[PDB]
Amino acid sequence: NWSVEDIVKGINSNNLESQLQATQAARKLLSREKQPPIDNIIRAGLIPKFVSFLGKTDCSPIQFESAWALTNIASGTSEQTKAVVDGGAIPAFISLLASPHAHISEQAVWALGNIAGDGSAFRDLVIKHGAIDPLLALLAVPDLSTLACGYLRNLTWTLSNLCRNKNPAPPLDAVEQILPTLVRLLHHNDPEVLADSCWAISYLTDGPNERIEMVVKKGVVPQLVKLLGATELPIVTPALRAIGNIVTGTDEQTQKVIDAGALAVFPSLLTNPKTNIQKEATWTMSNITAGRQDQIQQVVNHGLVPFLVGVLSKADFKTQKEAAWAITNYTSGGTVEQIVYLVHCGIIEPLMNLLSAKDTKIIQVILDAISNIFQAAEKLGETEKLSIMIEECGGLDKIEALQRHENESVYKASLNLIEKYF
Amino acid sequence: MEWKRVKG
Repeated sequence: NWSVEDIVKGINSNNLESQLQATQAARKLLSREKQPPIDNIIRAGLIPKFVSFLGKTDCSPIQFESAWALTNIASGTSEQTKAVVDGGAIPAFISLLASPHAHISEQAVWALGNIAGDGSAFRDLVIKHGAIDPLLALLAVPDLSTLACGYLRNLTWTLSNLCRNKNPAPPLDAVEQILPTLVRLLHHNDPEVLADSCWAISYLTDGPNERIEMVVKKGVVPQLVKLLGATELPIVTPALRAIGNIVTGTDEQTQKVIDAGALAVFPSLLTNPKTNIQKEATWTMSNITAGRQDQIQQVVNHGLVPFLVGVLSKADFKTQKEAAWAITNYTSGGTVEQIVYLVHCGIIEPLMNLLSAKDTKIIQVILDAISNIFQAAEKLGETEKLSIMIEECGGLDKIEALQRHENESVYKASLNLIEKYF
Repeated sequence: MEWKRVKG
């Protein structure tokens, strides 16, 4: 590898070919795994020279080498991405999207994804400079399979970064412009394209119900449910996040997920050996059980209540916390018969066992659930049958103890339970 | 999903 001193000497020469060789040397230096000297390159003042090389239509190799050098600077810290932006790189890269050389266009796609991926402001600045139209034009072919696989993956990734980040979320008009191309990529037979399109949809559904509706209205929920069943974990993870985001919305949006067949996948998701999949599947279930009684009934009919008992009984603690939420939502919204059924599937003992957790929130959530179940037992006149039952698995003792507990609503709710029913 | 990517 050249020294930065020698790179500067070549780039400052009055010889395009010497400048090209020094830019290639910079690209290779910036491409090394252990500790590329990005800040030294920036301090040498080389970004403005790279940016001017982007505009050299008559010398496509130096366009490519400087684009690659800038991509690797823009892939670093936010301060390093800012330095690239501050050199004027955004409009220069957008101009290269139309290049007849596919490797240059791809480099510009990559660079704009790094810049937009830095955060909301640079994302929106890339959009204001007009990146979306020429990016989408690169996919305006009748069959995506004629594109080079790596080229297509790069485009999908950059589009997903334009859908990414919040406060603010991407402009509504930009989302509507990008969404039809995302729908297409969601049906493309490449695992990495599918994964990144799912990530893009996961970003677009992470927000208010109006944002969810823009996605749901494009009809993608059945495809997301299909991708929930993929064997590739990199596909299932964002597809599940997208589905979980959608069921934070209205009852009608939640119903489209159920109508699409999503509940049939949850026996596997709720026992998945990847901890994060189990956690997000249980979180998703907790928002479905927060729904209407007929939606709780579909959870019942699909045999998913035993699986909720399972995750409550044994899972990573954060997953068990989501299961507690699922149970409190179920018993808050459910009919008496639905709550009786929950008790018949064995919810009481694992609920009580979690009262030993040193976590105030889950104790509150569980106490709420227990009160909800007693209210159903009152309507049936069977409060004592439930009391004896809490007693027999050791639940009374753990409720007694929380009378002596720091947090106020805990001992409040704990006290009331023992008074009224014990 | 990776937020930024180095081309090696």
